Amino acid sequence: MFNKVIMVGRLTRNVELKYLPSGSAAATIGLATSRRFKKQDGTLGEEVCFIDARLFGRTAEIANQYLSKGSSVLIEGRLTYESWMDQTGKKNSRHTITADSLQFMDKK
Amino acid sequence: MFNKVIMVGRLTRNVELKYLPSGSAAATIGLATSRRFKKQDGTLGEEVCFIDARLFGRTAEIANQYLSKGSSVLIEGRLTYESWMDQTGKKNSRHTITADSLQFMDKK
Amino acid sequence: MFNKVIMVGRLTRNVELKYLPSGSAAATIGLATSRRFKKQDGTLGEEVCFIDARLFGRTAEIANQYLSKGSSVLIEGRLTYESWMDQTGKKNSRHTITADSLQFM
Amino acid sequence: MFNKVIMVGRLTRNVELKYLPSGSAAATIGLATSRRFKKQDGTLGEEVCFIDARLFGRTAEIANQYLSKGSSVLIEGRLTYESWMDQTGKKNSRHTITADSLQFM
DNA sequence: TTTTTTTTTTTTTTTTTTTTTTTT
DNA sequence: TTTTTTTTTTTTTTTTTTTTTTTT
Repeated sequence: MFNKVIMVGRLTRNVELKYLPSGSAAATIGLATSRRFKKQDGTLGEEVCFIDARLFGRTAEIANQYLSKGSSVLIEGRLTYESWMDQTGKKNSRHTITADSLQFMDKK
Repeated sequence: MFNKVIMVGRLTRNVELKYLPSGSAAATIGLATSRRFKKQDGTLGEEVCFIDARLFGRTAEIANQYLSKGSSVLIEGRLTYESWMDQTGKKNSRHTITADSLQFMDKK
Repeated sequence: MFNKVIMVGRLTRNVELKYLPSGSAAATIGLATSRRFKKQDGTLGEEVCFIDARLFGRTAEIANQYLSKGSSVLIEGRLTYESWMDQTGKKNSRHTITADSLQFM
Repeated sequence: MFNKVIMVGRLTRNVELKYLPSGSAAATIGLATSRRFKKQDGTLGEEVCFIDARLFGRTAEIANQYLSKGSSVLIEGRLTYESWMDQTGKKNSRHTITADSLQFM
């Protein structure tokens, strides 16, 4: 089933690069994407979407090398549903974006 | 900032159509989108993304009239970050998709 | 069948706007969007896709009041295959983008 | 500049595959994707966009082994503007889609 | 297949063409 | 601008064309 996400945002923190026990690079970036919209009066408003994106392999390292907090970037990937047991034994779930590619937007 | 979601999925429940105190129609649908992928062995796996989509106005009613539990549909919209205080006074947040359009996929 | 196009490009000429009998606007814009690829035997390349986009209603109006040659815009829409005949009966064809929306940066 | 195309279409002819000097595959497919619009003065209309897509590497191979005239597929890629000259020097142009990926239903 | 927590302009219709070195 | 909780096939390169009535 087709699952596609395309978002332009800026990092809310520096990218955190790690290696998984397996050897694969992994990274998670925090994105903030804002939208403007007119209120039924004439007021202009804003919604800010905060969301984490998962990176793996070469993509994770590319992100760690070229992006930093505040960086602007276009991310392309899929929507992800994470479901797991925390160390307390409590069921927990999460929605993240698993990114396939990044389009750097810092150069102006 | 560009914020786009395009997902094909099936409803996990019947669409729940309501009117907001303002008069606007609103509806929320539960989607399930599954992905298949090969495991580093040769096993084929699956991830299932469960996610809610918000509909408003004519879109909400269109959904309520033509879609039901198990229905296949293509949704196009944006990623949304919901943040609010529950009736207990506790901070709560959520990621949903706010849908702009629906492409029906039940007719075969 | 799903048909989506999302592209960022600069206008290659000014907006051309007319009005239909119904009264709704209809404009056409010329776009240019480039891609860099330092992928080749050795060095860096550049490809530019030139293409026209059809605009309708209030979108065509917004394009007409705010865009001009050189402007950068993001458009969403679908791919369109246009065909017709010459005054000499020679049938012609063409691909364009029919935009649903516009976002200017 | 961002350049995205996502389209579902049926193949209008069989897959045409060759191999480049490097050894990687390169195929071309003809697509047709239709849109319904019961929007007009009164009744229902239908438009079909015909367009060719360029495939490379293993994607071209998968297209060659599993697709044929009539097959339905979802392709992702970008819009491409191709140009060249006649043997008589007449310069030609063309729009195609260069696919990054393929998904067959 | 992979872990586990606030960044910094608007929203069916007709027509028939030549141009504004950050990774991948 | 808007509420508040498990559905049912694979993943820089060259070439130069005519076809497989669910809403919007």
